Amino acid sequence: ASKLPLVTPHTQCRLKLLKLERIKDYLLMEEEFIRNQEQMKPLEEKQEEERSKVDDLRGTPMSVGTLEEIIDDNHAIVSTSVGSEHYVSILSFVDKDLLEPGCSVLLNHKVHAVIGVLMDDTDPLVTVMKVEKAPQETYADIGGLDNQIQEIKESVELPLTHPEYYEEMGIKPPKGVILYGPPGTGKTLLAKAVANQTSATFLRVVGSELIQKYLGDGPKLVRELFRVAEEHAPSIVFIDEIDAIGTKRYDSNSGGEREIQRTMLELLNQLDGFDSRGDVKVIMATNRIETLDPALIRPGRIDRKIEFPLPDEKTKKRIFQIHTSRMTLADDVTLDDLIMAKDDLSGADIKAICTEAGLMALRERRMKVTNEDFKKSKENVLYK
Amino acid sequence: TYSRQIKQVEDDIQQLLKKINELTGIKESDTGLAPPALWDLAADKQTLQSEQPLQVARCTKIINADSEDPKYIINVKQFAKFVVDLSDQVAPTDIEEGMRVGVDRNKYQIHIPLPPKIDPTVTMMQVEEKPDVTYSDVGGCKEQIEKLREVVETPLLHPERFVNLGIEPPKGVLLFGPPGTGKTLCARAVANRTDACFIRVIGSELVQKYVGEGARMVRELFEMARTKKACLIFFDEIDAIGGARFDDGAGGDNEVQRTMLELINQLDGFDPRGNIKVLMATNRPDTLDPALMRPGRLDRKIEFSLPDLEGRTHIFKIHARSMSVERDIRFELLARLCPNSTGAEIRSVCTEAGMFAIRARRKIATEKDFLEAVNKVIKSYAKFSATPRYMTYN
Amino acid sequence: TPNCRVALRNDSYTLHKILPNKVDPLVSLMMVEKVPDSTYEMIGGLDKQIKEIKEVIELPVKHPELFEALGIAQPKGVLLYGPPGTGKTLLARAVAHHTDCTFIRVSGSELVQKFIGEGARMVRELFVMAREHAPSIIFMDESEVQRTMLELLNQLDGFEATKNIKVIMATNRIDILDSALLRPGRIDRKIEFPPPNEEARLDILKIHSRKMNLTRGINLRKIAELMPGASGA
Amino acid sequence: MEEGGRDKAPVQPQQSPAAAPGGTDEKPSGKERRDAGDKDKEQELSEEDKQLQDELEMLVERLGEKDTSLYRPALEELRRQIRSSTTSMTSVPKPLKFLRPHYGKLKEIYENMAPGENKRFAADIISVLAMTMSGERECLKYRLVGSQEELASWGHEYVRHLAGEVAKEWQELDDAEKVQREPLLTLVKEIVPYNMAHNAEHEACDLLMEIEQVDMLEKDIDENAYAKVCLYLTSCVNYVPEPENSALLRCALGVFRKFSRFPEALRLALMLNDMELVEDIFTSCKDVVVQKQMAFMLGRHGVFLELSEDVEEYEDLTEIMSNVQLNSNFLALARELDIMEPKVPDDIYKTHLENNRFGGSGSQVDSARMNLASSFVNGFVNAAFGQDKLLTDDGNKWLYKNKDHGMLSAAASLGMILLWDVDGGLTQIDKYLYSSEDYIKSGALLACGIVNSGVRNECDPALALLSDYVLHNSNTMRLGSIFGLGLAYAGSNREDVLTLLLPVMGDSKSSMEVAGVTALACGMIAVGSCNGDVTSTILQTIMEKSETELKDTYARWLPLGLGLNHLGKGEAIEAILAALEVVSEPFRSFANTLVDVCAYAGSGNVLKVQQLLHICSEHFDSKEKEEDKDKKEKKDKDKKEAPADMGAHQGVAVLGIALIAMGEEIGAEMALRTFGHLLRYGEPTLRRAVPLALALISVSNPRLNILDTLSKFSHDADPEVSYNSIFAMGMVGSGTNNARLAAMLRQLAQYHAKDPNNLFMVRLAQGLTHLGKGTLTLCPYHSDRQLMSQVAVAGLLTVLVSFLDVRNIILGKSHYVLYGLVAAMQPRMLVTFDEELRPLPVSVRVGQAVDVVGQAGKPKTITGFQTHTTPVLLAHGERAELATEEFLP
Ligand SMILES: Nc1ncnc2c1ncn2[C@@H]1O[C@H](COP(=O)(O)OP(=O)(O)OP(=O)(O)O)[C@@H](O)[C@H]1O
Ligand SMILES: Nc1ncnc2c1ncn2[C@@H]1O[C@H](COP(=O)(O)OP(=O)(O)OP(=O)(O)O)[C@@H](O)[C@H]1O
Ligand SMILES: Nc1ncnc2c1ncn2[C@@H]1O[C@H](COP(=O)(O)OP(=O)(O)O)[C@@H](O)[C@H]1O
Ligand SMILES: [Mg+2]
Ligand SMILES: [Mg+2]
Repeated sequence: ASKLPLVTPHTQCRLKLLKLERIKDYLLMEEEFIRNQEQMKPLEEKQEEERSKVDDLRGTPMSVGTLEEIIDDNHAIVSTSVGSEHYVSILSFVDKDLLEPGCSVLLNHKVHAVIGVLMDDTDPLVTVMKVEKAPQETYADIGGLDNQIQEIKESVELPLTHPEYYEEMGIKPPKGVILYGPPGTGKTLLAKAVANQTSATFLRVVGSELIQKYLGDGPKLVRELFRVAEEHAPSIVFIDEIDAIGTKRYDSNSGGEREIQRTMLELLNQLDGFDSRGDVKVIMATNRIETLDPALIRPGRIDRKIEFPLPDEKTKKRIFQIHTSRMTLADDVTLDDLIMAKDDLSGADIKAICTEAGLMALRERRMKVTNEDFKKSKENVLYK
Repeated sequence: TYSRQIKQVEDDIQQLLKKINELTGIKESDTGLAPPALWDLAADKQTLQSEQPLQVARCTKIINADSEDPKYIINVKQFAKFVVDLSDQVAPTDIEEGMRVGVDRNKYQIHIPLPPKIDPTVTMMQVEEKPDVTYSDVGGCKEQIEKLREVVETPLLHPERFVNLGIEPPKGVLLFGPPGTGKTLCARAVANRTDACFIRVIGSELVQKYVGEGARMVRELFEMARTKKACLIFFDEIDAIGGARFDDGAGGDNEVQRTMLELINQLDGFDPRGNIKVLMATNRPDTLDPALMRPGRLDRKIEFSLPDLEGRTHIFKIHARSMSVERDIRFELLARLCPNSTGAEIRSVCTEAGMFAIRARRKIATEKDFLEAVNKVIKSYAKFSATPRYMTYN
Repeated sequence: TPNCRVALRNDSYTLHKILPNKVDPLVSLMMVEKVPDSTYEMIGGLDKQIKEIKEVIELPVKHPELFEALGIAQPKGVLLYGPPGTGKTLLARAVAHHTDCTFIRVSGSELVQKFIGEGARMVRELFVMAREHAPSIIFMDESEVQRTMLELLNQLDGFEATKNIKVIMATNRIDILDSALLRPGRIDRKIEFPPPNEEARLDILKIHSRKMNLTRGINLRKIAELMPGASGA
Repeated sequence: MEEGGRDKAPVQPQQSPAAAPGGTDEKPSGKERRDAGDKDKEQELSEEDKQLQDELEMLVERLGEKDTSLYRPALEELRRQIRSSTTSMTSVPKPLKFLRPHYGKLKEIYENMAPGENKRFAADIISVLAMTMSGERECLKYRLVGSQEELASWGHEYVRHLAGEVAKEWQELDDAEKVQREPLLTLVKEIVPYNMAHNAEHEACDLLMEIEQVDMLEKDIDENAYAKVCLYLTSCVNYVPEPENSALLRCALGVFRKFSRFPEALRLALMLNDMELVEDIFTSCKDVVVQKQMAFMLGRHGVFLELSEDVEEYEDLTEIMSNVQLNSNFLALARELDIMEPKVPDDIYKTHLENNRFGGSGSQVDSARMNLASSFVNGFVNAAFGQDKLLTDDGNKWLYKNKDHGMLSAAASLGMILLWDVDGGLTQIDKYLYSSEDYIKSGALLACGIVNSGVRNECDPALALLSDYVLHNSNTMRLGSIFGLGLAYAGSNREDVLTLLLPVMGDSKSSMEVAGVTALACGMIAVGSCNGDVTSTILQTIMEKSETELKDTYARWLPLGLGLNHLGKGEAIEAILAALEVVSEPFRSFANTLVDVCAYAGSGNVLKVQQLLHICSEHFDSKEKEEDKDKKEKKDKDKKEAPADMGAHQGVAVLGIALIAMGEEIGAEMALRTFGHLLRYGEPTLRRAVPLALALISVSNPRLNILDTLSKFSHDADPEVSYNSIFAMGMVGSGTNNARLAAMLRQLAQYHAKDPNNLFMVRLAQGLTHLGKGTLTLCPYHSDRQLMSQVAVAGLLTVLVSFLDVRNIILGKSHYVLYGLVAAMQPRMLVTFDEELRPLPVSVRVGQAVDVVGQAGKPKTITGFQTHTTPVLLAHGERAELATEEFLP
């Protein structure tokens, strides 16, 4: 286990032949030395004799306690499950490295002495915020942007996959990325494509669910979000609809607007605190960009600012090609009449027409979609 | 030529490593056990020496003593209160009142005094570790550094120039300006160079859920700080911890003001903090309370303005000293193009223009690569700009 | 099994015997709320709405292959609307009943709260019970609901991979709900519930008079014409 | 499966070689013209390396293998033309015609006759034709011949020239990374007589290329970092003239034939020291090559530059001797006072601060042995011109209070304070020399050898410490006068004062602790000749240690000077010379392992390492030779610092499993000092594995054995976050881990890493990996700690000022003639390249960029830019001349 990290010839050289035949000697000499221990000092099996000596030391009732401090000369103050805490001693088979204050431990039943530590069963909010599998199709599903698709790879993907281009330039990659535009133009859609591609752990939270009902519970949730993001890996934090922290007021929140503010001051810390940050990228998305605090959008916390426009009439035709790809489209229809139906129909409007027109076919058990399906589709989707 | 011959002779000796290390004992991937060849000290001896003679010694808390006799009154978590006695192994000196002690389960007598409770959310905000920001990175604001550095470290590094002259030097200092000016950055340079305990506090960590809970964390901060000889408290974004007392009608924002009053009491009056030096840093100081802006608490009032011209030229030389550039570019032309720009924007200009070199092919930036980054960062992101409603601090 | 009772001796704390099956916390949650279990046989005059609600919920369970033949995405969210007392709840309860779904309704209470989690800083912790009873249905009554639904619809938009989870919101007065919820890709189908007319006030009386002791010769048609369309309640 | 149709090759070469016995006799034309049709068509269809599935090479020998066994042997009238059509066609598929017993019968087809000019049909093709087969020739066939029959028949004679052009063929076709395959050709051929293949490939390399030298150059030293002793003898002397004959880069001669100095011949590098003074063009390389010849890997060169051209080119020698050493004083004078360093930092004692409130009160520790450690609040922090005026009052008032060995210790502290000095180091001693005390003068005059360490000018060859020595009838005047001069003249090889100090060994005066460090004094001087020292040592060993069975004062001091007298040669002759010399009882045969492996510092000779374990592995040894098996493990502590990380992982994987885990006395008492010898680098693989057996003190043993592992786990230089591991143990070390014997020790641990901020390179690897000993000044202390009784009285001579070869820190220095440049530097994590694409990326941690005298660091390769071209020395060595040239617009 981690015996030798050197592989660098990568050929049929004598050096790769010599190095591993050196390691062949260090292994067998280690083997033949430790072989002579049980030959001259048998004295136990060592497979279970020292084990059953431990297993007869620690009792069959094994109470679970909780650390709260450590004094280094193998005794520490531990909390029982009731609340009455003790000052027991700590053993030597206890591998004194995984002991943090608050970690679950194993005590004795008689003298409550610290026998072992316990693996934590975590967590019912880490698994809430951690995206398990890749969501959907690739960047080829998007179509039409082609300018900001380059921009997001520039800040997130290319820093991860090619960490050579920045070093030869002697530079650090840009920190923050915000995505803004009219509603339904594909802000959330592009973040799915990043979650498709990347190898980093991907964390997602809506901006609406940052606000809480108890005092101080809001800023506590932000402090433990970036705790989780740092303690895994290179990671991506995606915050969606962050204008919703300020626009809507809810009566569940006990503090008024001056509790929203204290939540935003904690988030304003976590992006550009004085603590050593690490490898955590932040992606943010909104549609009301003029509402939120400009202290949060300054360079240093967010570097790249990406605007999404409404789809153009030659890029609209690309979108109809995408969402009507795998459907049995009857040749009655002409897509160009559907393009300029609304002068400013979003990309979300196109998928809303294409799905609803398919639902009109299943009312009549058909398999192909005719023209009058789309004729009564836009009456149903758009005009109400 | 010997393609398999190096390979299978590699593979079996990589296996023969594992095939005998399983015969030594590192295996049985545990649920909380040790390396098996490491616990042999307590294998036979201290298994029956740290366990069978040694006892549990349940820990308690002392109410008071009384005259003429030991007769100590003790207290535990939920159970009753007893009248106890010492052991022989400890003197009656360090069994002072209000002190946690360990106590046996049968006779209920005192074994050893204990360190007090630290309330572990205050334990995490000790920094323990230093950042890498040097004062060489805080260029452009030299006079602001010097007026700061004579308050924080020169009474600590030389406590004789002030004593023999006969002056008690100032104790507190706040740092205020527009955002992205270098306030939090300059505080990192202080923690780099110093030697005392550097206890940082972010003001959005004192808002608690119960009533009066936040005011106790202010005490436990200054309790452990008075134990230390010299200590340096850092307060960041204190417009959360208290603006002003303005109570009208329904009492709103009443709870945060009690935390702000407890902080004022720990800074002045009645056998003071002694050798504790505080350091606040706000973003808009017009909201702050007049009793907190009083000297004796916040003596120095360092301003972080925007750099003039030579402040800006020095910042370009910091954030672009370590990047592959054309030799013949001039920075003085660039600083004339950014009239009211923070130090945070000048870094983002330099990091953006390197990306233009990575856009096409090349390996070093040019002068026009900077100019393509200036109009994008300064004049195209100018809709946001973050500054002009913060110069007036509203 | 994890989360299963046992017997246990006391001198040595040795395992003795498996003690059966206590409750699911999802079962105790619905046992608190006590929804009025319904069926199609107690639906009075809603024949066209039953056809609409089956195309969105009933079909993409029994035949998920039938949309791959059309190559469109299967729908997820249904909005029901109309005046109160016109049978929004009983229709949603019936559809979950007739295709074997775990009908979960959330109201944002706090007696409910101890079965979801200890604090539940999100609402999204509800899904752990919901993806364990995999063909489930989330239901929401009549602005805390309108923020609750936006948090669910963002999860089941591509980020959630476990299928056969659908949400149903019932409210009146659709012109005042949120514009973010009125984005055209968001809600798959909206269904209006009118107050019943003369032909539909009759059969609600007919189904409800099943359990009364009647006298021969009544002419319920004259009775239903006396009520000028109040509601089905 | 689409078979058939286009089967021309499985049919017509299935027909015509089958009709070749039907067309050899009574058909004279078809025996050749179809064979010529079989020679060219098999040649043409084989040259492209894109169709490796040839239509004949795996198709014709289903019957053609049984044909050729009746075609070549069974014809018996082979002519001069029909053998150039047979053996050029039948020797091509034979690595794939035959299975794995091909190796005995490559010659039943080829050595009939080699057809003409065999590379004529091996031109376009790289290795499918016969270059794989040519590797098969030197693998097994030449090895059975060239084992004891090298001078032989055709199997060697043409085989030299057959390996001539084929080794040229690797640097012929493409000039790919197959150039490094030629060291796989030259070395497998005649492994021990490598020079007979290298002389055929040295002159061919001289006419090969001047750009395709450098990657094969590093390929050889990659093979020369470890080898068999005769291979390491041969391939390193073949390594030398390629920067002389082919290239004239010629500046890596001095530091990298210190590689070749001790094993091959000590005159050979002196014949290469002659090669220095021949290529006298002009000054820039000439300055920098001999920069290292004074105080970087050896001294003893200051007698070979007083030739008849003493103007400036041979007046470099005195400027080599002490003036660039004074520029290394000018390091600490101008450059280190500007960065951080005040005259008294003093405050690591102030960093021992907060234990007065950690658990009650303080003012409790009143141990007098703490004041021994309080000498190093002065002594450790004041290196590199940390001069003190009335700041030695902690050393002044403890000089006149108690602790006679501390009167030695406070006076010996002044040598470390004025280090690398000649200017006023003698003048500072005399204001505290005059006290008329055995302990004050002998500690101060021992520190006089510390100050001029590396100066070796006229300070006292027989002046000050000889006058100290001749005062002797008594204590440390007899003792503390021979330690300083053997320290100051450790880099010297002067014979005279070694014979001034030879009757110290030959006095037979029964002051034993004087005689113990006497061998430790003279062993520091010479590592080669004067066998009469080895006579003088062993005679008093037979006169004293034979007629007694007592303490390690004999064993830790007396044989240790012998291993220094024969350090660094893997010849295994010095093992014959010294181990047969003191054939004796096993407690005098303690020194069986001393001179054996002190000659075996860094190489690969793992056949020594198995006989370093298997003779005395455990044997359960009821209190007999436990000092020997600790010392047998002490000689396992070298051979691991320089295989260049190859045994460093392989030593940490063993000892944590072997000795401290499952041993009895070797592990629990002693086996941690490997980590005090393997590295002062600092990495958490071993830095976290040692306090597992330290914070668990294991108080049942002689607990200062684990506290011996306390202070010398803080042995690592280059200060780190390791104050956490020590002060927390220093917190529990107040009450427990008693201050009655360890209050000196826990702070000696603590004050050790931050000696100053700088000046930490004491870890025996220069340039990239060469020795710079170094070892002679350090190895006495690690032998000295075995175990007890010298923490109070005797080891205070050693535990202060043992290792003093601190060749200080940095590589940021310009040394252009005016000294006005700074640099254009860029420090990085160490390089990873062995053979990669061209250009090869050196290293990967570009995020640091400096220009001036800044630090060295643990794995650092530092390069530059700006088209300064850095043309001086290119390898490393921290005093580049830094010339410049700008012919690139
Ligand atoms: N340019 C586009 N290309 C392809 N599909 C699109 C595009 N724009 C919108 N869509 C479709 O619209 C749906 C919704 O897009 P998305 O929610 O990402 O827009 P949005 O701006 O994030 O919405 P909101 O503003 O409500 O957050 C997606 O499922 C996607 O299929
Ligand atoms: N004078 C300066 N020289 C170099 N860099 C600077 C300077 N001023 C600011 N910066 C840059 O600004 C960033 C830190 O800004 P800082 O956090 O101090 O802003 P601030 O003044 O604290 O306002 P806020 O409280 O909103 O963060 C760093 O990336 C730093 O590079
Ligand atoms: N169409 C209907 N047929 C039968 N019963 C109905 C109908 N509409 C309402 N009810 C009665 O109304 C009650 C259910 O309330 P409901 O109308 O579902 O609430 P909501 O106002 O949310 O729709 C049931 O007790 C049921 O008897
Ligand atoms: Mg969206
Ligand atoms: Mg800040």
